[PDB]
Amino acid sequence: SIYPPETSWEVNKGMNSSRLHKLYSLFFDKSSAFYLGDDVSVLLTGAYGFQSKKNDQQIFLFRPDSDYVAGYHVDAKSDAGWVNDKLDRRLSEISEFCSKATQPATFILPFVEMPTDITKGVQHQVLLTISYDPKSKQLTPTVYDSIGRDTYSESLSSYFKGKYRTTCDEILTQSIEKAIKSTDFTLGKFTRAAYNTEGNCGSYTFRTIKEVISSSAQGTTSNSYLTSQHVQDIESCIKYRNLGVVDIESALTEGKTLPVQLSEFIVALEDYGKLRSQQYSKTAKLTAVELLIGILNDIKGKNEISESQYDKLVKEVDCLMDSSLGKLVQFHLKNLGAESLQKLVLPCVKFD
Ligand SMILES: [Ba+2]
Repeated sequence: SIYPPETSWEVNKGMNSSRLHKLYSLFFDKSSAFYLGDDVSVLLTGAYGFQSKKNDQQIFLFRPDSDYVAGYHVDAKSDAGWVNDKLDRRLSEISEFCSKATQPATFILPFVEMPTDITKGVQHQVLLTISYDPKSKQLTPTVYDSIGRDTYSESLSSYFKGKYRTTCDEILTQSIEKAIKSTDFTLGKFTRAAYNTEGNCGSYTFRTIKEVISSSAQGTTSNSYLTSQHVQDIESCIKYRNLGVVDIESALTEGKTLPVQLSEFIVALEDYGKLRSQQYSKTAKLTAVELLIGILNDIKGKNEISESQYDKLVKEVDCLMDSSLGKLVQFHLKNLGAESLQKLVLPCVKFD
Protein backbone atom coordinates (compact mmCIF):
# COMPACT_ATOMS: atom_id res chain seq x y z
CA SER A 1 0.00 0.00 0.00
CA ILE A 2 3.15 2.16 -0.12
CA TYR A 3 5.23 2.86 -3.24
CA PRO A 4 8.71 3.42 -1.85
CA PRO A 5 11.36 5.70 -3.40
CA GLU A 6 13.31 3.47 -5.74
CA THR A 7 16.53 5.39 -5.87
CA SER A 8 18.75 4.34 -8.76
CA TRP A 9 15.67 3.49 -10.87
CA GLU A 10 16.62 5.51 -13.97
CA VAL A 11 13.77 4.46 -16.45
CA ASN A 12 15.35 1.34 -17.88
CA LYS A 13 14.64 -1.28 -15.30
CA GLY A 14 11.23 -0.86 -16.89
CA MET A 15 7.80 -0.23 -15.45
CA ASN A 16 5.60 -2.30 -13.28
CA SER A 17 2.04 -1.68 -12.19
CA SER A 18 3.04 -0.18 -8.80
CA ARG A 19 5.44 2.37 -10.32
CA LEU A 20 2.84 3.30 -12.94
CA HIS A 21 0.22 3.86 -10.25
CA LYS A 22 2.76 6.03 -8.43
CA LEU A 23 3.25 8.08 -11.62
CA TYR A 24 -0.49 8.77 -11.62
CA SER A 25 0.34 11.20 -8.78
CA LEU A 26 1.70 13.63 -11.42
CA PHE A 27 -1.68 14.24 -13.10
CA PHE A 28 -2.49 17.08 -10.70
CA ASP A 29 0.97 18.41 -9.92
CA LYS A 30 0.65 21.84 -11.49
CA SER A 31 4.37 21.92 -11.98
CA SER A 32 4.30 18.84 -14.16
CA ALA A 33 4.58 18.10 -17.85
CA PHE A 34 1.77 15.64 -17.13
CA TYR A 35 -0.67 18.14 -15.54
CA LEU A 36 -4.36 17.78 -16.47
CA GLY A 37 -6.44 21.01 -16.06
CA ASP A 38 -8.62 19.47 -18.81
CA ASP A 39 -10.47 17.07 -16.53
CA VAL A 40 -12.36 17.45 -13.24
CA SER A 41 -13.10 14.57 -10.87
CA VAL A 42 -16.54 12.97 -11.40
CA LEU A 43 -19.19 11.95 -8.85
CA LEU A 44 -17.04 2.26 -11.82
CA THR A 45 -14.71 -0.04 -9.80
CA GLY A 46 -10.96 -0.11 -10.38
CA ALA A 47 -10.99 3.09 -12.35
CA TYR A 48 -10.70 6.77 -11.48
CA GLY A 49 -13.40 9.00 -13.00
CA PHE A 50 -12.83 12.26 -14.83
CA GLN A 51 -15.26 14.88 -16.14
CA SER A 52 -14.31 17.07 -19.10
CA LYS A 53 -13.89 20.76 -18.66
CA LYS A 54 -14.61 22.15 -22.11
CA ASN A 55 -16.63 19.06 -23.05
CA ASP A 56 -19.37 16.50 -22.51
CA GLN A 57 -16.82 13.68 -22.59
CA GLN A 58 -16.35 11.34 -19.60
CA ILE A 59 -12.96 9.69 -18.99
CA PHE A 60 -12.28 6.59 -16.92
CA LEU A 61 -8.71 5.64 -16.18
CA PHE A 62 -8.13 2.27 -14.66
CA ARG A 63 -5.72 1.71 -11.80
CA PRO A 64 -2.86 -0.36 -13.29
CA ASP A 65 -2.88 -4.00 -12.11
CA SER A 66 -0.45 -6.97 -12.10
CA ASP A 67 -3.28 -9.03 -13.54
CA TYR A 68 -4.11 -6.78 -16.50
CA VAL A 69 -2.24 -9.17 -18.80
CA ALA A 70 -2.66 -10.93 -22.16
CA GLY A 71 -0.52 -13.83 -23.31
CA TYR A 72 -0.32 -14.67 -27.01
CA HIS A 73 1.12 -17.68 -28.79
CA VAL A 74 3.78 -16.66 -31.34
CA ASP A 75 3.24 -19.92 -33.13
CA ALA A 76 0.18 -19.49 -35.27
CA LYS A 77 -0.51 -23.18 -35.11
CA SER A 78 -1.31 -22.63 -31.49
CA ASP A 79 -4.30 -21.35 -29.68
CA ALA A 80 -4.18 -17.59 -29.98
CA GLY A 81 -3.63 -17.31 -26.26
CA TRP A 82 -5.39 -15.87 -23.21
CA VAL A 83 -6.37 -12.87 -21.06
CA ASN A 84 -6.56 -12.74 -17.20
CA ASP A 85 -10.07 -13.21 -16.08
CA LYS A 86 -9.57 -9.87 -14.31
CA LEU A 87 -9.01 -8.04 -17.58
CA ASP A 88 -11.98 -9.87 -19.02
CA ARG A 89 -13.99 -8.74 -15.93
CA ARG A 90 -13.01 -5.14 -16.44
CA LEU A 91 -14.03 -5.46 -20.11
CA SER A 92 -17.44 -6.78 -19.16
CA GLU A 93 -17.79 -4.22 -16.41
CA ILE A 94 -17.07 -1.59 -19.03
CA SER A 95 -19.82 -2.84 -21.34
CA GLU A 96 -22.23 -3.12 -18.39
CA PHE A 97 -21.43 0.48 -17.62
CA CYS A 98 -21.85 1.72 -21.17
CA SER A 99 -25.26 0.09 -21.59
CA LYS A 100 -26.61 2.40 -18.87
CA ALA A 101 -24.45 5.45 -19.77
CA THR A 102 -25.90 8.53 -21.48
CA GLN A 103 -22.79 10.71 -21.70
CA PRO A 104 -20.04 9.41 -24.08
CA ALA A 105 -17.00 7.81 -22.45
CA THR A 106 -13.37 6.81 -23.01
CA PHE A 107 -11.82 3.93 -21.03
CA ILE A 108 -8.11 3.56 -20.36
CA LEU A 109 -6.39 0.28 -19.31
CA PRO A 110 -2.69 0.08 -19.02
CA PHE A 111 -2.03 -3.62 -19.53
CA VAL A 112 0.80 -5.98 -20.36
CA GLU A 113 1.26 -8.10 -23.45
CA MET A 114 3.52 -11.14 -23.62
CA PRO A 115 4.47 -14.23 -25.63
CA THR A 116 3.83 -17.58 -23.93
CA ASP A 117 5.60 -19.88 -26.40
CA ILE A 118 9.02 -18.30 -26.01
CA THR A 119 10.66 -19.02 -22.70
CA LYS A 120 11.88 -15.42 -22.58
CA GLY A 121 9.50 -13.53 -20.37
CA VAL A 122 9.24 -10.54 -22.64
CA GLN A 123 6.60 -8.47 -20.91
CA HIS A 124 5.49 -5.47 -22.93
CA GLN A 125 3.80 -2.49 -21.27
CA VAL A 126 1.00 -1.39 -23.59
CA LEU A 127 -2.27 0.64 -23.53
CA LEU A 128 -5.86 -0.25 -24.27
CA THR A 129 -8.50 2.39 -24.89
CA ILE A 130 -12.17 1.82 -25.51
CA SER A 131 -14.33 4.75 -26.49
CA TYR A 132 -18.12 4.55 -26.38
CA ASP A 133 -20.58 6.77 -28.17
CA PRO A 134 -24.21 6.39 -26.96
CA LYS A 135 -25.91 7.98 -29.98
CA SER A 136 -24.15 5.48 -32.23
CA LYS A 137 -24.05 2.79 -29.55
CA GLN A 138 -20.50 2.41 -30.92
CA LEU A 139 -17.59 0.83 -29.08
CA THR A 140 -14.20 1.34 -30.67
CA PRO A 141 -11.04 -0.30 -29.22
CA THR A 142 -7.49 0.82 -29.94
CA VAL A 143 -4.23 -0.53 -28.63
CA TYR A 144 -1.35 1.88 -28.35
CA ASP A 145 1.98 0.18 -28.75
CA SER A 146 5.36 1.72 -28.06
CA ILE A 147 7.60 -0.59 -30.03
CA GLY A 148 6.59 0.57 -33.45
CA ARG A 149 9.05 -1.42 -35.49
CA ASP A 150 7.51 -2.26 -38.86
CA THR A 151 10.92 -1.88 -40.41
CA TYR A 152 10.95 -2.65 -44.11
CA SER A 153 14.00 -4.88 -43.58
CA GLU A 154 12.56 -6.78 -40.60
CA SER A 155 8.95 -6.83 -41.80
CA LEU A 156 7.09 -10.10 -41.40
CA SER A 157 6.13 -11.37 -44.85
CA SER A 158 2.38 -12.03 -45.15
CA TYR A 159 2.95 -15.78 -45.35
CA PHE A 160 5.02 -15.64 -42.18
CA LYS A 161 2.38 -13.40 -40.62
CA GLY A 162 0.39 -16.55 -41.19
CA LYS A 163 3.07 -18.64 -39.50
CA TYR A 164 3.79 -16.22 -36.59
CA ARG A 165 1.80 -13.89 -34.34
CA THR A 166 3.47 -10.67 -33.33
CA THR A 167 0.77 -9.57 -30.90
CA CYS A 168 -2.29 -10.54 -28.94
CA ASP A 169 -4.62 -8.64 -31.16
CA GLU A 170 -6.41 -11.91 -31.97
CA ILE A 171 -7.09 -12.92 -28.37
CA LEU A 172 -7.82 -9.40 -27.20
CA THR A 173 -10.35 -8.69 -29.96
CA GLN A 174 -11.89 -12.05 -29.12
CA SER A 175 -12.23 -10.95 -25.47
CA ILE A 176 -13.91 -7.69 -26.37
CA GLU A 177 -16.41 -9.45 -28.58
CA LYS A 178 -17.18 -11.90 -25.84
CA ALA A 179 -17.97 -9.02 -23.55
CA ILE A 180 -20.43 -7.84 -26.15
CA LYS A 181 -21.98 -11.19 -26.86
CA SER A 182 -25.39 -9.60 -26.59
CA THR A 183 -24.93 -8.10 -30.04
CA ASP A 184 -26.39 -5.11 -28.27
CA PHE A 185 -23.55 -2.82 -29.41
CA THR A 186 -21.68 -2.23 -32.64
CA LEU A 187 -17.91 -2.81 -32.22
CA GLY A 188 -15.97 -0.36 -34.34
CA LYS A 189 -12.82 -1.39 -36.19
CA PHE A 190 -10.17 -2.52 -33.76
CA THR A 191 -7.02 -0.66 -34.71
CA ARG A 192 -3.58 -0.86 -33.21
CA ALA A 193 -1.61 2.36 -33.12
CA ALA A 194 2.15 1.88 -33.00
CA TYR A 195 5.11 4.26 -32.76
CA ASN A 196 8.73 4.83 -31.74
CA THR A 197 15.43 0.95 -25.84
CA GLU A 198 12.75 -1.66 -25.08
CA GLY A 199 12.58 -0.82 -21.37
CA ASN A 200 11.36 2.65 -22.30
CA CYS A 201 7.99 1.15 -23.36
CA GLY A 202 6.20 1.75 -20.06
CA SER A 203 7.13 5.38 -19.54
CA TYR A 204 5.96 5.97 -23.11
CA THR A 205 2.69 4.31 -22.15
CA PHE A 206 2.25 6.68 -19.25
CA ARG A 207 2.85 9.68 -21.50
CA THR A 208 0.31 8.32 -23.94
CA ILE A 209 -2.20 8.00 -21.10
CA LYS A 210 -1.85 11.77 -20.64
CA GLU A 211 -2.31 12.36 -24.40
CA VAL A 212 -5.32 10.03 -24.60
CA ILE A 213 -6.95 12.02 -21.84
CA SER A 214 -6.05 15.45 -23.23
CA SER A 215 -7.17 14.52 -26.73
CA SER A 216 -10.40 13.12 -25.27
CA ALA A 217 -11.22 16.43 -23.56
CA GLN A 218 -10.41 18.36 -26.69
CA GLY A 219 -10.66 15.83 -29.48
CA THR A 220 -8.04 14.41 -31.81
CA THR A 221 5.05 14.62 -33.01
CA SER A 222 7.88 13.80 -35.35
CA ASN A 223 9.85 12.61 -32.36
CA SER A 224 10.59 12.93 -28.69
CA TYR A 225 7.31 14.12 -27.24
CA LEU A 226 8.56 12.08 -24.35
CA THR A 227 10.20 15.27 -23.27
CA SER A 228 13.15 15.27 -20.97
CA GLN A 229 11.05 17.26 -18.58
CA HIS A 230 8.59 14.37 -18.82
CA VAL A 231 11.42 12.00 -18.00
CA GLN A 232 12.79 14.18 -15.20
CA ASP A 233 9.27 14.13 -13.72
CA ILE A 234 8.88 10.33 -13.99
CA GLU A 235 12.40 9.57 -12.72
CA SER A 236 12.15 11.95 -9.80
CA CYS A 237 8.75 10.56 -8.81
CA ILE A 238 9.67 6.86 -8.97
CA LYS A 239 13.14 7.52 -7.57
CA TYR A 240 12.80 10.03 -4.79
CA ARG A 241 9.34 9.97 -3.17
CA ASN A 242 7.46 7.69 -0.81
CA LEU A 243 3.78 7.46 -1.70
CA GLY A 244 1.02 5.52 0.02
CA VAL A 245 -1.73 4.13 -2.18
CA VAL A 246 -4.34 5.87 -0.05
CA ASP A 247 -2.51 9.13 -0.86
CA ILE A 248 -2.76 8.53 -4.61
CA GLU A 249 -6.38 7.42 -4.41
CA SER A 250 -7.30 10.51 -2.45
CA ALA A 251 -5.28 12.64 -4.88
CA LEU A 252 -7.08 11.37 -7.98
CA THR A 253 -10.53 11.51 -6.42
CA GLU A 254 -10.30 14.92 -4.75
CA GLY A 255 -8.26 16.30 -7.66
CA LYS A 256 -5.45 17.48 -5.36
CA THR A 257 -1.69 17.58 -5.83
CA LEU A 258 0.40 15.67 -3.30
CA PRO A 259 3.12 17.93 -1.80
CA VAL A 260 6.42 16.38 -0.80
CA GLN A 261 6.53 15.79 2.95
CA LEU A 262 9.77 15.85 4.92
CA SER A 263 9.33 12.20 5.83
CA GLU A 264 9.60 11.47 2.10
CA PHE A 265 13.10 12.96 2.04
CA ILE A 266 13.99 10.93 5.13
CA VAL A 267 12.81 7.58 3.71
CA ALA A 268 14.48 8.35 0.38
CA LEU A 269 17.75 8.87 2.25
CA GLU A 270 17.40 5.65 4.20
CA ASP A 271 16.72 3.59 1.11
CA TYR A 272 19.62 5.24 -0.69
CA GLY A 273 21.59 4.20 2.39
CA LYS A 274 20.69 0.53 2.28
CA LEU A 275 21.22 0.25 -1.45
CA ARG A 276 24.55 2.11 -1.21
CA SER A 277 25.76 -0.22 1.53
CA GLN A 278 25.20 -3.10 -0.88
CA GLN A 279 27.29 -1.80 -3.84
CA TYR A 280 33.84 9.42 -2.12
CA SER A 281 34.25 6.13 -0.28
CA LYS A 282 31.27 4.06 0.75
CA THR A 283 31.79 4.66 4.46
CA ALA A 284 31.98 8.38 3.70
CA LYS A 285 28.62 8.60 1.93
CA LEU A 286 27.11 6.36 4.61
CA THR A 287 28.36 8.66 7.41
CA ALA A 288 26.92 11.65 5.53
CA VAL A 289 23.58 9.98 5.01
CA GLU A 290 23.43 8.85 8.64
CA LEU A 291 24.25 12.29 10.02
CA LEU A 292 21.70 13.95 7.75
CA ILE A 293 18.89 11.54 8.55
CA GLY A 294 19.57 12.26 12.21
CA ILE A 295 19.29 15.99 11.70
CA LEU A 296 16.02 15.69 9.75
CA ASN A 297 14.49 13.43 12.35
CA ASP A 298 15.41 15.90 15.04
CA ILE A 299 13.75 18.56 12.93
CA LYS A 300 10.78 16.30 12.55
CA GLY A 301 10.66 16.01 16.29
CA LYS A 302 10.41 19.79 16.19
CA ASN A 303 13.58 19.87 18.23
CA GLU A 304 16.27 22.39 17.29
CA ILE A 305 19.46 21.02 15.72
CA SER A 306 22.47 21.61 18.00
CA GLU A 307 24.98 24.09 16.65
CA SER A 308 27.47 21.22 16.90
CA GLN A 309 25.25 19.03 14.71
CA TYR A 310 25.26 21.84 12.18
CA ASP A 311 29.02 22.25 11.95
CA LYS A 312 29.01 18.44 11.58
CA LEU A 313 26.67 18.83 8.62
CA VAL A 314 28.94 21.43 7.00
CA LYS A 315 31.64 19.04 5.60
CA GLU A 316 28.94 16.56 4.84
CA VAL A 317 27.55 19.27 2.53
CA ASP A 318 30.28 18.47 0.03
CA CYS A 319 29.70 14.77 0.59
CA LEU A 320 25.90 15.04 0.14
CA MET A 321 25.86 17.18 -2.98
CA ASP A 322 27.96 14.64 -4.88
CA SER A 323 26.37 13.05 -7.95
CA SER A 324 23.44 10.68 -7.34
CA LEU A 325 22.98 11.35 -3.62
CA GLY A 326 23.29 14.97 -4.64
CA LYS A 327 20.43 14.72 -7.11
CA LEU A 328 18.21 13.13 -4.44
CA VAL A 329 18.97 15.87 -1.94
CA GLN A 330 18.48 18.41 -4.75
CA PHE A 331 15.04 17.05 -5.67
CA HIS A 332 13.75 17.22 -2.14
CA LEU A 333 15.35 20.59 -1.37
CA LYS A 334 13.65 21.95 -4.48
CA ASN A 335 10.42 20.60 -3.09
CA LEU A 336 10.85 22.05 0.45
CA GLY A 337 11.74 25.55 -0.71
CA ALA A 338 15.34 25.53 0.49
CA GLU A 339 18.33 26.79 -1.51
CA SER A 340 20.75 24.55 0.44
CA LEU A 341 20.89 22.15 3.34
CA GLN A 342 22.64 24.90 5.25
CA LYS A 343 19.69 27.15 4.45
CA LEU A 344 17.01 24.58 5.43
CA VAL A 345 18.70 23.75 8.72
CA LEU A 346 19.84 27.23 9.68
CA PRO A 347 16.58 28.06 11.34
CA CYS A 348 15.52 25.92 14.34
CA VAL A 349 19.09 25.62 15.57
CA LYS A 350 19.96 26.29 19.22
CA PHE A 351 23.09 28.39 19.53
CA ASP A 352 25.60 28.24 22.37
BA1 LIG B 1 -9.93 -15.75 -19.74
